[PDB]
Amino acid sequence: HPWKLSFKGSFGAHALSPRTLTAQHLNKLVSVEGIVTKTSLVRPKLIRSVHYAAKTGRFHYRDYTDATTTLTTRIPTPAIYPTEDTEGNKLTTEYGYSTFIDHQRITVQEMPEMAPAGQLPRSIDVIL
Amino acid sequence: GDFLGQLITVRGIITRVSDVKPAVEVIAYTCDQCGYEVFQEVNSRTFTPLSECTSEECSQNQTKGQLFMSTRASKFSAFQECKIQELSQQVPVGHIPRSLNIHVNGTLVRSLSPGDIVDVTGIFLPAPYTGFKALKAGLLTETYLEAQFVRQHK
Amino acid sequence: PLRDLDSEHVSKIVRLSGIIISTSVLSSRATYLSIMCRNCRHTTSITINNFNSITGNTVSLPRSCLSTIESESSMANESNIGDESTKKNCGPDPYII
Amino acid sequence: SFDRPEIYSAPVLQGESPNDDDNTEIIKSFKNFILEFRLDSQFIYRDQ
Repeated sequence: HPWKLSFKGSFGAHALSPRTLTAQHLNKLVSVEGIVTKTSLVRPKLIRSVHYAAKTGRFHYRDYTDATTTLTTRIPTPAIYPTEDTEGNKLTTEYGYSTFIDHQRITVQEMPEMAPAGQLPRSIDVIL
Repeated sequence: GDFLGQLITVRGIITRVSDVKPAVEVIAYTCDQCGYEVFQEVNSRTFTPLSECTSEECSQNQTKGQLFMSTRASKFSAFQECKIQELSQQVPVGHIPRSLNIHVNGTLVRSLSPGDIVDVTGIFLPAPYTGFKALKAGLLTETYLEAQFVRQHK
Repeated sequence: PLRDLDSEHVSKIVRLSGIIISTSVLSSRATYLSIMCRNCRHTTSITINNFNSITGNTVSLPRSCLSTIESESSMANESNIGDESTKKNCGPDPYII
Repeated sequence: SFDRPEIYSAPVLQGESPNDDDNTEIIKSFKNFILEFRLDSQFIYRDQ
């Protein structure tokens, strides 16, 4: 089980609007406010597969990872969506036991009540 | 996104129901020299035709034959897709109705008239796609809803 | 007789008769070997049958990770998204017996 | 995220069969040679 945190603040003079964000503030912990546009659609992401075998009758198993995982880095190893184990047997997949976890990204513009007189806005984007 | 695979039930108003056109399931070739009938199953959206032979007689010989298809020996199935919009009575205070696709196969076709109130019950599968190439993180899946049995109000 | 063997007799059935001087040590060829890509994590199998083509060899391990020749969509999807904008490669000769 | 398709066959119709004495239907003579031989007065290969 994950048991994540929050960090409600009170932040340390990192109260900055996304006009003044980049780039020597990079890879730190930053608090940003603004308007939300242009929120995309909700799509489910795959993590763990489960396969039924025929005819020996054993389930199987596989994991998957990405770059938007926990915040460190890791030497990446891709992994084919499996089929035909050793020895050669058809692997009919399944659903219902294979997990799925949702995913959504929104972008943030700076505030119009806080903006300069007339200039183009500049914006960043957030993964949830 | 934790119901993928179960057998659920929705309700809403059908909008934009399309036409009925045949979609292929297995494709039947003839070999003309060996005399076999080499089948092929198609699961995906797009397929590709094939070449010389894959039998047990036009294989292990020097002179492979050449095969070409035929349409009175394949297996077809009707196919029609539509969309469910939210009922607009079961919404929170400040929101907008969403949507969710439906494929329909087989005998159940021609029972989805536009502008109704319906209770579709079906199972809920994935089907692979993501949008722009620069937005993918792997292995985003983009769901739909298979249909099983359709019960109308009114 | 062993004295007269022209090059006209190349690859025919020819019998003879002599005296055997000395044998050698029992070796080990392979007939069924099952492989794995060390990057892609793929599996295959290879059977070979006729195994006296001494400095040929009879077969080698293939020299590409062999998954890009696939008739499926999502297998081409994960083999496409091994990296972020360029395609992946097990290559060069990646396999392991 | 489906699984792979399959290819198979079934013999239905004959058939361009002169037959030209090629890679197959030589093997018909050896299935006729091991089984369907008997020298006088006893078949020898099947028992071996």
